[PDB]
Amino acid sequence: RQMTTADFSGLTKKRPEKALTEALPKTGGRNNRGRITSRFIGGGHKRLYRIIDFKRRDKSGVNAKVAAIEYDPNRSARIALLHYADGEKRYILAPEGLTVGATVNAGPEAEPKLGNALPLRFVPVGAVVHALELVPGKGAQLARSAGTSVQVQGKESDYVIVRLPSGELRRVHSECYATIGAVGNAEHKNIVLGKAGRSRWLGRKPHQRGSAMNPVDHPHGGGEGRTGAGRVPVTPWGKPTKGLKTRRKRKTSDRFIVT
Amino acid sequence: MKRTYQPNNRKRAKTHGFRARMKTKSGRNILARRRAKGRHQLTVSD
RNA sequence: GAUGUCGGCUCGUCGCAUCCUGGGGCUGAAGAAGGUCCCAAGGGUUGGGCUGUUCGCCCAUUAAAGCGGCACGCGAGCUG
RNA sequence: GAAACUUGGAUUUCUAACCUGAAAAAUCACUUUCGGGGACCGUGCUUGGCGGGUAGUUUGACUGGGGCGGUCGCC
RNA sequence: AACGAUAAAAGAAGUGAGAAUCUUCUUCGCCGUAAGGACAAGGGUUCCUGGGGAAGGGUCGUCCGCCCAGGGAAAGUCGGGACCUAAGGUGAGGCCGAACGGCGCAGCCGAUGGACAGCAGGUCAAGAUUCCUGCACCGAUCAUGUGGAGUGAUGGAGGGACGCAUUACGCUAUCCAAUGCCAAGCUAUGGCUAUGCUGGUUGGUACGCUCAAGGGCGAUCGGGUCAGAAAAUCUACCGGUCACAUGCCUCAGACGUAUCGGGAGCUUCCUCGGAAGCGAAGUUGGAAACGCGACGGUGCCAAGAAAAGCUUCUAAACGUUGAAACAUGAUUGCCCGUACCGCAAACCGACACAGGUGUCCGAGUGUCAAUGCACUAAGGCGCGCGAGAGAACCCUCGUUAAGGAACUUUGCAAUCUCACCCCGUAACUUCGGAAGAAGGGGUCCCCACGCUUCGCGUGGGGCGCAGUGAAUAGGCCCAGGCGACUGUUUACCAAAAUCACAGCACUCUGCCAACACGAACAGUGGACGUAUAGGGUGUGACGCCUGCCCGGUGCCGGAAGGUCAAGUGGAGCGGUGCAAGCUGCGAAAUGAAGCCCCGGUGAACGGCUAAGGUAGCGAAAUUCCUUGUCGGGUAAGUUCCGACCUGCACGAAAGGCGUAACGAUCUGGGCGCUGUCUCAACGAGGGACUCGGUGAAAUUGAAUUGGCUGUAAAGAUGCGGCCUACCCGUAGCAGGACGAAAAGACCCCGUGGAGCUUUACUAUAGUCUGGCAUUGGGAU
RNA sequence: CCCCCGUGACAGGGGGCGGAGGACCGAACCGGUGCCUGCUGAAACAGUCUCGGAUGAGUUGUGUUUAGGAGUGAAAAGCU
RNA sequence: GAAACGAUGACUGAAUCCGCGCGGACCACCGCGCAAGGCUAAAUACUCCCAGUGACCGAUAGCGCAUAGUACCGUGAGGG
Ligand SMILES: [Mg+2]
Ligand SMILES: [Mg+2]
Ligand SMILES: [Mg+2]
Ligand SMILES: [Mg+2]
Ligand SMILES: [Mg+2]
Ligand SMILES: [Mg+2]
Ligand SMILES: [Mg+2]
Ligand SMILES: [Mg+2]
Ligand SMILES: [Mg+2]
Ligand SMILES: [Mg+2]
Ligand SMILES: [Mg+2]
Ligand SMILES: [Mg+2]
Ligand SMILES: [Mg+2]
Ligand SMILES: [Mg+2]
Ligand SMILES: [Mg+2]
Ligand SMILES: [Mg+2]
Ligand SMILES: [Mg+2]
Ligand SMILES: [Mg+2]
Ligand SMILES: [Mg+2]
Ligand SMILES: [Mg+2]
Ligand SMILES: [Mg+2]
Ligand SMILES: [Mg+2]
Ligand SMILES: [Mg+2]
Ligand SMILES: [Mg+2]
Ligand SMILES: [Mg+2]
Ligand SMILES: [Mg+2]
Ligand SMILES: [Mg+2]
Ligand SMILES: [Mg+2]
Ligand SMILES: [Mg+2]
Ligand SMILES: [Mg+2]
Ligand SMILES: [Mg+2]
Ligand SMILES: [Mg+2]
Ligand SMILES: [Mg+2]
Ligand SMILES: [Mg+2]
Ligand SMILES: [Mg+2]
Ligand SMILES: [Mg+2]
Ligand SMILES: [Mg+2]
Ligand SMILES: [Mg+2]
Ligand SMILES: [Mg+2]
Ligand SMILES: [Mg+2]
Ligand SMILES: [Mg+2]
Ligand SMILES: [Mg+2]
Ligand SMILES: [Mg+2]
Ligand SMILES: [Mg+2]
Ligand SMILES: [Mg+2]
Repeated sequence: RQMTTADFSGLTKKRPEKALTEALPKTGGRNNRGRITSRFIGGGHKRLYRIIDFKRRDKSGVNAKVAAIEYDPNRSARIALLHYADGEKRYILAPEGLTVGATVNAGPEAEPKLGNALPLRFVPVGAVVHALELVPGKGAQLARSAGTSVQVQGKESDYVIVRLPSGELRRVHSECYATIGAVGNAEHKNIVLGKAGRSRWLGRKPHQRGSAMNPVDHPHGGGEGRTGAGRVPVTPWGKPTKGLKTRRKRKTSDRFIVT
Repeated sequence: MKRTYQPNNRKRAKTHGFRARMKTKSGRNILARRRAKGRHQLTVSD
């Protein structure tokens, strides 16, 4: 769903369940000491951080009930505020179809039902999960985003195959946790973003094409009128395919990375 | 015609200060150098 | 260790290889109207459209709408 | 032709190096209960490769101005 | 030349050696969303008093922000500190590093923010929630009485706690009206005789059964331990019983009563002008915040600090007999700032500078509204040369016959238009717009009737050339080019058609991610993000759309082979020694990533031999010839529109062709108006001129510095010849003095420089790769 | 959101109401479009007139952080 | 370079007295020395300061200063 109109815009999103409740402050910044390292990003409106439970282990064997499903900035992911029988309230990112006031059990013996958050060896094949723990313990580095999913494929010994959103297949051992279902935030992607400055509500001041800069500034800089040569960034690497990975440990846990 | 100098005591003193020259040794060099230039006068008193 | 460049505007001034006017000779000049050559520099030699344009083409006129010089006259005068 | 005191190589795998995460102790430190990775990675020395990302420089003369064209020695 | 804004002065009185300039008086003019007032910065005695007059002051000076001396600055409650924390800074241990040093958990520093006890008045020449007077408030220690018991941690909790827009109700600040009150007196000019005119018309505290909008409020019993390290009576949850109207709770503020203030003025001595005393009434009606009641209500996405004080709970501890708590006096109250300037003569601008400087207050009348606009209160000010003159010229203005853009690069500039109400309004459209299209009417006064109010509606009457009667105040339209759009950019010649922009595409990156800062197996940014994410690159809303060519360059993929380094390794070759031996060059094999080799790749570099332009457009921001050819407009059209096509040298994301809207964009046209023009005139003001005061600058070989013509280094006052020409100034003009300015920026030269580029040379950060260590065991 | 009409390949349309906007006119403020003036200036970049933004990609104070092959840059080789 | 010798960053890793290193590829011979442990006056350099002296200055000289790192310029280093 979206808003639609005339007066010069397109497509805002729409949300239920509103609270404004309980976690740490965050503070915007771009440069890191001297010259800005991660480029642009100097704008933005005043976000706060929400501590979110990726690990979800020590709550093992303990059921919970969804309080509400809340909007969080810095996210693109619906978050469900969980409350446990323990009394402990914990923010857990909300998947598609996860209702308000549903009940989500934690722990390994919990059924592959929505949100139930179990390890892979107990997850029946083909099933869809999100928030995938990479190395047992720690937390989920995989599929934390909107509409992003992972599909379990037949395991090995302690190890399982998974199809990540990129399409790449990964070896990930079954000792790792995961959450059942895919994390929607509906379809975030088709938001229109309207006009500029909206891109500025959040990140800041997007691409400055090197081709308008000067020979001193960028490789693309210089000349008379709009043109090209080369094909390359801040430093001469290029737009198109150059494998940027280094030959490494991880690389033996990847089977058919394609796209 | 907003000019360059905007007197601000705290600024002036927090850059340029005796304390501020203590912070570093390029500073401490300045200090000894000046002491040597003959009793000059110094950074905070001005 | 600088003589500011095109064109316009302003202001003129000079040469005559005379566009007009004046005086003549010849005419394949009856008259009227011309052609051409000589004498002649006093004065006069219009207003617009196009173009940065000088030039040039066009409009409407005129006795005629001359050609050139003056640092392609003139920016310690203007424009730009 | 078997046995071994054996030596290097590729494979495979292992845990005591090492890396790395959680745990009451925000970075560390730890007896640590552990978990994953792992002789890899990293790292130091060397070998060859790439490298306007950066750096130092080079880019002649004659010439009825310079350039272009041409011409530099020899008979 | 100038004396620093064209806001403006005049007279009298005074002081004095001397007055246009200092003082007093009375007028005038100027500001008044300030040119008034209050802070913060910053500046330092610039404040006040008494002197002074060199210099500073653009003149003058008796005067000053100047010089001399003397005084003035007062805090438990305001702001800061003994309180807290943000970004950032620092940082024991800790992590890195040729040195110096770079990082970094806790902790500590750091207001721009959180927390926190006072208000009303009075007055020194100069201070004021600071002193004084009135009543008040906070904490702390002690003392008396109650109580007669628990208190409550470097620890838990709750709380502090946070956005934007818009908006209901009730106030107050505060302003307005009056035949309300109060107070003073007069009045004349023609009138009025008060119903006129002028002024004032309440601030704090306490009490109170009075009026009162609005504001927010649940409570205990209890269950699980897996929750807050443990604890806990506390907090989260879960469950049970009493929260559908109530209603406990709170008063903004009003009202009353009292009290302390204040109040117009009146009195009184006056030592040249103040001081002391006295003290009138406070009414009805209306307007009203951005302040208060509040942490109100509603909607929205872009999702809106932390920590301490604060409240609650225990651990430990002391005591449970003298507790905590209350109030009753008492005692106690540290440090710093506090004058004055503070949109400016006191701060930044070299200056007493037309510049700049964050916040708060900022009255009245008229005006739909308002911080606009005119005038004006309070308050402040006439800008520290002045006086005449009424030439040229210049600047800033007012009016202009007839004409009306003929001016000219161009309507540049300057008119015209101008608010509000009504009627009315196009092609085209993305259905919002275009649009304030265009156009037409209205507008003042009085009276009458009507409504819903500041007022409006209707009718009639009136007055002037004119009724947004003055000030504020859009000219419009038709076509194109470019970019869609709001926006951004060359501080000081370029605001655009540049840049960015949502949207689109290619590609990279699986998380100690790619990428980037960096002595660094440190740390950090990416990101407390995880492929619907992040980096890079190019296009550039939306609409249809995006063709052919990979031979070369790159990038991705490939393995049969061609070469390929060290290196493990040593046949062989040669030296020396009598000799064992010791030694020099050093190869076949083993050798990786590269490169040659193959295949793919274009919203990759790219091209129209690898192919040769698919749409669509075309003399175009691309066009040479060229003012192309026809046509439109014009009396006349190198520009402009339309075709056509012969495209010198358009073309599909360095996008192709369109597109409503947008534009201080560029181009052509038309309407209107008009000093732009025919072609200029008159008028104003401020300079120019004259007199008195103060008094610069660039420049300058020296000068007793003419014309013609000729010569001369080839543009003569300075040489020749001839002509002209008494001495010296003032106002003016701009031809010469190759006039001034800056050792030409163009050009060339220098085996001069620097920025940039790349398939120029050479290295190199980075990065790839074999071997060697760190580096171990077991199987085949 | 609340009323009425309407759904034949068609969407909607009207009234109430609401209070949206890189909306509009316009002071403050931010900005510099065009002319003139100034040009040994009042001023080492202004003045008058005119013009742009004017709830946003907005303006502004304080505190801090980033710099010499370096920073910063809605991109001029601009600023430091 | 025919490059010995010393010196380390990486990697290997010896002998020891009929032993070891050197004598400028290397070998034999002949000589010279005994590393991988330490400490150590004097002659040597300098002039903030003090003394004496001068074919050194004498007020645009001599230190920048006949005293001043002051006045003054700058945010600052700095300059003067
Ligand atoms: Mg550029
Ligand atoms: Mg480059
Ligand atoms: Mg380029
Ligand atoms: Mg000269
Ligand atoms: Mg003749
Ligand atoms: Mg000529
Ligand atoms: Mg000429
Ligand atoms: Mg020009
Ligand atoms: Mg170079
Ligand atoms: Mg004068
Ligand atoms: Mg003056
Ligand atoms: Mg005074
Ligand atoms: Mg004097
Ligand atoms: Mg004087
Ligand atoms: Mg009255
Ligand atoms: Mg009378
Ligand atoms: Mg009255
Ligand atoms: Mg004061
Ligand atoms: Mg001033
Ligand atoms: Mg300002
Ligand atoms: Mg007001
Ligand atoms: Mg007003
Ligand atoms: Mg005004
Ligand atoms: Mg005068
Ligand atoms: Mg006229
Ligand atoms: Mg008349
Ligand atoms: Mg007329
Ligand atoms: Mg003309
Ligand atoms: Mg105009
Ligand atoms: Mg009449
Ligand atoms: Mg106007
Ligand atoms: Mg634009
Ligand atoms: Mg500029
Ligand atoms: Mg400009
Ligand atoms: Mg614009
Ligand atoms: Mg005079
Ligand atoms: Mg002579
Ligand atoms: Mg002569
Ligand atoms: Mg002149
Ligand atoms: Mg000259
Ligand atoms: Mg020169
Ligand atoms: Mg707007
Ligand atoms: Mg050696
Ligand atoms: Mg002397
Ligand atoms: Mg001297």
